[PDB]
Amino acid sequence: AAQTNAPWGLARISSTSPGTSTYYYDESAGQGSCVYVIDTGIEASHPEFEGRAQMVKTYYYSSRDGNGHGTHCAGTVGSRTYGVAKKTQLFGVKVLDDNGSGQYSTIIAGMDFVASDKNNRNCPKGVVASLSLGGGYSSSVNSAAARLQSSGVMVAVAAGNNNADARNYSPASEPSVCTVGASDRYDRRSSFSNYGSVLDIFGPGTDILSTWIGGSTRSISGTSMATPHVAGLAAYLMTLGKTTAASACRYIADTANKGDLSNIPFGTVNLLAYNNYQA
Repeated sequence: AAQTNAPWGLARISSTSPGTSTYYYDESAGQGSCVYVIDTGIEASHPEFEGRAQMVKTYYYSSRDGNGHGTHCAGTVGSRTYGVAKKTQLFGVKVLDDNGSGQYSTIIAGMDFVASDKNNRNCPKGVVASLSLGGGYSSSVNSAAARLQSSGVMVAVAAGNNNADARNYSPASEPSVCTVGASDRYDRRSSFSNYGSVLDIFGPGTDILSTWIGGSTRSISGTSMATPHVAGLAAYLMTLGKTTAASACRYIADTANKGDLSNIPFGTVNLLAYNNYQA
């Protein structure tokens, strides 16, 4: 399938070259997979989600996304126009308040929630969790992400926006999850993207158009935007049967575009997420 005039990041993940604007992908499109977006919520009524999004948990007075961040990330995972995996099921877990903040204890509870809640959902092709959040190093946050991964969920986490080594941030520094850095439309490391040995992969993160609250759209930047590209890619590849939750991060790294990014520091992988779809 071909989506013309797609956001640059979608075109990038199906291309061996920057500078194109059509997204190519197998029509299965993540059907039968599920992606949990652990964030500020999801505006499930947005027409771009086509009824495939729902809120499953909140730790606050509402499950509504009063911020936009979670709706944007969910849109990159799976919206009809802005999403990688256009037929996946999206489940929102609101661990972040409407200012975008959340206590680590609530974030941990949300991760353990997903590990159990997947047993209440129909995801025959597999389960992914996208975590566009983080703070300073915490062994307990890392351990919660490790448990979620161990339970059979492909966990993708943002590397962070500190232009620093991700070793000092959590859950970015957890070895067993997929830590995602950000790139721009010219295949440069995004100026804010963290780096370091713990990164597994880069995805599009600068000037990413997606859904926003109020039935709207907007373009924003961050490793929070790169993470859902990778989460959606994992769901898409799992639906195709090319990988599993336990090995999807390594498979994405194996099949990535290699050595094409600039300003990647010595000791950080030079790998850009790529679906290897051949029309």
